[PDB]
Amino acid sequence: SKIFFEQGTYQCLENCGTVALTIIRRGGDLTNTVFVDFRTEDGTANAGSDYEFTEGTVVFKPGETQKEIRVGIIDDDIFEEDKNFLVHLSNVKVSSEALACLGSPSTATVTIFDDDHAGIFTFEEPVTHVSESIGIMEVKVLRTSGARGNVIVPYKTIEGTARGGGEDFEDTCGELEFQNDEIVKTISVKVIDDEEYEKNKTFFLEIGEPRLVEMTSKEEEERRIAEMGRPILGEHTKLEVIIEESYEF
Ligand SMILES: [Ca+2]
Ligand SMILES: [Ca+2]
Ligand SMILES: [Ca+2]
Repeated sequence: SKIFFEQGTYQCLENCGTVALTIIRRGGDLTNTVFVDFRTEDGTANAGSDYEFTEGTVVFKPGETQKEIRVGIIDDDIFEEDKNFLVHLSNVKVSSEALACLGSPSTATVTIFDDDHAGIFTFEEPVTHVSESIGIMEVKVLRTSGARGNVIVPYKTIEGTARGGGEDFEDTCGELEFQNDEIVKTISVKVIDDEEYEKNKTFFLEIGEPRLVEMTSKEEEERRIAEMGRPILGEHTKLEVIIEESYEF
């Protein structure tokens, strides 16, 4: 009798390649032979660009309340904001081999989350404490908001009350190479033991501007939003390293 959409709202990723939506019959009749016509309407997302066209008929054989439809999701590499498109149910039968009914929701809203932000690069903490022991130390550099593309993130150590050159820490410079879909990377810095106490030895580890490696009204804002999917620095671009002393014994 009543036949409608499981979830009034769906969501997916642009690279999902496709998105499954489920339809149901509530009751008011048993079985069998009910089929529902579905089709996609455009929201802020358009067919042929953000997704694929999607119309067909769904057949209900006996003893079943669950059928799924699948809409193709078009993927490219151009950063976009979130966009939506609708899927409508219509023309219920009426086997004749009845009357209505629509049911609710007869339409679903699919949200396509984009996966082309080159990422925001940041340290996890503004300050870290480490003992003189432990020699080398691992420092994670994060890529958030997106993993798309090969990004190069430069870094270096800045001498504080703690001196480098082989006194307190061993100077380190270079650039981390973030592969596509890759998120985390560690920086190794050599902390050495002093025959000497001193106090609160502080030195810094900084990351520079990231950059990626080589190889109409709507279209304009579309290309402007695209320029916002480039690699940028995050909340913490500089790490202060405090060194704890002792414990002799
Ligand atoms: Ca898209
Ligand atoms: Ca994409
Ligand atoms: Ca895209």
